[PDB]
Amino acid sequence: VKEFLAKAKEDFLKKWETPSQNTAQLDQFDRIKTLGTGSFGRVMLVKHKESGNHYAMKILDKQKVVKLKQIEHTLNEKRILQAVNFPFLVKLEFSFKDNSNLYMVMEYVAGGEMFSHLRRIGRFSEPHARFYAAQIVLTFEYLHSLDLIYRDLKPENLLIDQQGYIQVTDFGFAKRVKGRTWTLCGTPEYLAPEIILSKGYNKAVDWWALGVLIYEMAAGYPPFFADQPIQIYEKIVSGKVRFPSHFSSDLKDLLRNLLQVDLTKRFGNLKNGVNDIKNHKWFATTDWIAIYQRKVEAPFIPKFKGPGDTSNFDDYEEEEIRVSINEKCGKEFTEF
Amino acid sequence: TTYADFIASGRTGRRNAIHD
Ligand SMILES: Nc1ncnc2c1ncn2[C@@H]1O[C@H](COP(=O)(O)OP(=O)(O)O)[C@@H](O)[C@H]1O
Ligand SMILES: [Mg+2]
Ligand SMILES: [Mg+2]
Repeated sequence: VKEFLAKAKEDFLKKWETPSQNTAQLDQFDRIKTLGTGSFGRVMLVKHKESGNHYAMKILDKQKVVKLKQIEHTLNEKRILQAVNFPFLVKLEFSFKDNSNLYMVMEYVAGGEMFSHLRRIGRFSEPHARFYAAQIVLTFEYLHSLDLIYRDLKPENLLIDQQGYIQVTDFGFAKRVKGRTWTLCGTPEYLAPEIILSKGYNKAVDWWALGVLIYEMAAGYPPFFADQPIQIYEKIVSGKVRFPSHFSSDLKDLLRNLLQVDLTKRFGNLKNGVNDIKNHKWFATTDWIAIYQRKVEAPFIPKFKGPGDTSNFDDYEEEEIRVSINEKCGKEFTEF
Repeated sequence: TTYADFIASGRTGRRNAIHD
């Protein structure tokens, strides 16, 4: 592993220092349908004219980005995305901007969000959960080795591809950082205690979030929930977790070590780093090399009927893309 | 049950981020 990661860090660094810009333009794509909306922008299914390929195009209204003070975050998202390269990471193909918007064109993952399948089916069996978990583990091992923190793990940001494997999307809150950071950002149910308590945090938060994900997948609901975010923070800070009867002994053991309020004891943040997790009982039957190579038998494979099929995504109110005649926020987004 | 309490809460749909 240390042999492989070393080569990855090199390609990453070259692109991190000298990012690509303006690799396409709006008129090369035919907008088809919205695949999803977010606190920030919308993602549409588009078709590239010259090639005929489908892509998912994320659209960001510059003015909205500014109002919400997400300038630096948007710049991180684009800079990081265009530099990373991993099997379980969504791939950025092109990126550009016009007078009103910022655009990121990625590979289209037609399998739908893990969110929809998880909520339709109820919950995933442990072997099923483990399959997904393993992919996130390797993914976090890659990201963290480059000094990156994800900060927004959740089923809504995980896509299922044609082979049944995961593709992590949305690097909205991703940040390259050595040492600690302080931004209060993420989704309430997934926030680590360090965040809520405003004490400065590191990579460790991603590991806690993995704990919430695994729990949500196996139980069918998150470990901490309520009707208002404030009530949720109280639960997370107390550290009181209750497990479903059907949860195996091994799973409960892993979880207790990931949902550990004391970041000096939290798995992933100890001396052996990612190995405490990989070597844990719950993952004993997991062949790590097999999953990285995608040679494993996917437990669930979504049904898609040809290219362009959006049947695995919910329908959304279509909204017309507006391009002002005047350039908006030119200086702020120069490097984009 | 916990499941019934979850399904009755107002947070079963797509959850949005919280920011600075
Ligand atoms: N590459 C992709 N392929 C297919 N659907 C995608 C892709 N990227 C995003 N989506 C859909 O768009 C939604 C929002 O994209 P995301 O980057 O997470 O937006 P935001 O940061 O505003 O939340 C996702 O939850 C998903 O349903
Ligand atoms: Mg998102
Ligand atoms: Mg986001």
